[PDB]
Amino acid sequence: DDDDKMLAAEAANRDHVTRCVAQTGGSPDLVAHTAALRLYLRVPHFLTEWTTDPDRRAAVSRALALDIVSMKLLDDLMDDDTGLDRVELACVCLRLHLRALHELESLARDPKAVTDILEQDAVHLCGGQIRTKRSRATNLREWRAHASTYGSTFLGRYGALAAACGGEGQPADSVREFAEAFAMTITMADDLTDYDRNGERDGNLAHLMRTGAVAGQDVVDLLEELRGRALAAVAAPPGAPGLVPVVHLYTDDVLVRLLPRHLGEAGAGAMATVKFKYKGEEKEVDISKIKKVWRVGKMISFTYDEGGGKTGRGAVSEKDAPKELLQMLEKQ
Amino acid sequence: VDDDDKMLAAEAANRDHVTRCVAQTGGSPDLVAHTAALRLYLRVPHFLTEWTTDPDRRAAVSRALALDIVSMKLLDDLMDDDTGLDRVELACVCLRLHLRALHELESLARDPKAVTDILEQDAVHLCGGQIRTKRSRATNLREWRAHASTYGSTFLGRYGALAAACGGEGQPADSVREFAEAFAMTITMADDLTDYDRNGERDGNLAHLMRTGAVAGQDVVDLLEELRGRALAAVAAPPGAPGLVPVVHLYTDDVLVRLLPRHL
Repeated sequence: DDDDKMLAAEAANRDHVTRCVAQTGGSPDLVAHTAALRLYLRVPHFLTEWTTDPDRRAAVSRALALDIVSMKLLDDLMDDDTGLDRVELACVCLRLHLRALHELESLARDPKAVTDILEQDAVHLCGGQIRTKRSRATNLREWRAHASTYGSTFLGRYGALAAACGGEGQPADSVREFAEAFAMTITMADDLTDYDRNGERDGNLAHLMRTGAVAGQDVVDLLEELRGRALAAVAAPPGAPGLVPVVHLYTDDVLVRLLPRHLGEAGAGAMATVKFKYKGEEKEVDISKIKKVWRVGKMISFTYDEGGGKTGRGAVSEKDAPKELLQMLEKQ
Repeated sequence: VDDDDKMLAAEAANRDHVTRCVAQTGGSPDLVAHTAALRLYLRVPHFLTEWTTDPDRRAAVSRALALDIVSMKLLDDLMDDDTGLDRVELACVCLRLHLRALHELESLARDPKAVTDILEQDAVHLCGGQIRTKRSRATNLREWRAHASTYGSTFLGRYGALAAACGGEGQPADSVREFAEAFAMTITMADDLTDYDRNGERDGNLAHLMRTGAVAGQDVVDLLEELRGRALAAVAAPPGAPGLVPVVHLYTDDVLVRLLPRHL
């Protein structure tokens, strides 16, 4: 029923943002633009998951949504590619942000916590975005460094804010650790969706992958590093167990749906192989060379291609049977 | 060391505080320069802080205000998009100054919350105002003054209020604000009558309306006289900021003597 809480928070956040944008004078486009920011509107629910009081939780949640959207509008404004009225964007951006400050400050654990947090790393954030758009990334290392400011740092501030405004029992460092790890997962997903949906090439991860400058298996490890970082943060006491399915959901979506659109025939890059002894020999074969395979007890018997018509043959214990060879069993 | 010496040094200090900040966060040399050419916006916080007696607090409140006024001015440039400067730098430096200003103003305020109370209070009037201004352009003195009362008067009045809240001990908060709102309309008109030739501005532009007959010189003269009085009055509520009397006269007379003939 958390899926229901999650959808209801999203709708509350959404409504609170479109009213706000409407009353400030933003056109109906701009209003439809911000209600469309579904993940941005939903993330505040993830960040406030440690918040025991429901009333405080909804108030902090929508205040975060106001600021996150506002920042997204400022980014639209720097790119001049939405078509939207430059003016309405600048004004609606400012108006939402001021409401956010006012709302977050009314719930804070300290009168200076909000501004301290926004200031602490403002330079790393802003000069970071400038360097990101200036010098496009050309390898995983560069890419990850850029994404650590406009992705992780950007969301980590909100993380820190939800802890600052969410009353008692908020493990500050953890909420913030979750936000930074999760934001990078979400940032990769965005990058690999937008190669196509949007038209992005410079410094974009999908391109760097289609180009060779980045190896698939390295993207998989980053994603796995990010998933573990998020899982551990959510595990710190008192814990936000509810976030576990959320972390797996987004991580698995990148792995299973997005990556293949850019690697193709083999995500890993470690073409599976079967090792065995045949006719006194040592042998190893590529799962791609394997024709027929069947099971005899705990043995896996099979046929493969040695070159030309030449039909290869072998049998191994399933205990040494690569997971890939076993998939052809059930699939046969 | 007269009031002029105090003003010039306040201005130089606010400008340097602004450029260090723009530079440390990534601003390019063109952006840093742009930022320093904002003469009056860098000066104006000196006027707003005249009621503050402690000179250390006054210089601190003065530059914290400069950071935000410059910041808003950068967002303004980012919406018009006609300065030929990098939109990414404008948008990033814009946010950085604003965030630093909040942080500096809040650490100076009696009650930190008053900073966001003030900025939220009439955010809708200011922001919806700036949109309508550009949406529906002015055609007679009445409409022009209504628009200007938002991007000019409401815009500076918020800073008057912030300065009273950060200025501390005994400040007639309503009068500081009254002063800023009136003084703001006077300089907005000045700008409008200067920006016509320097920026190629027609629709809703007060100087354009003057040249086409939609607005009469005497009416403009009337408004300026009304604003001078409102400002002079505001600076005389107790305690008082007599220092601003010559300032109010300096900018009002400049509009009457140098700018109007350029149009009538």
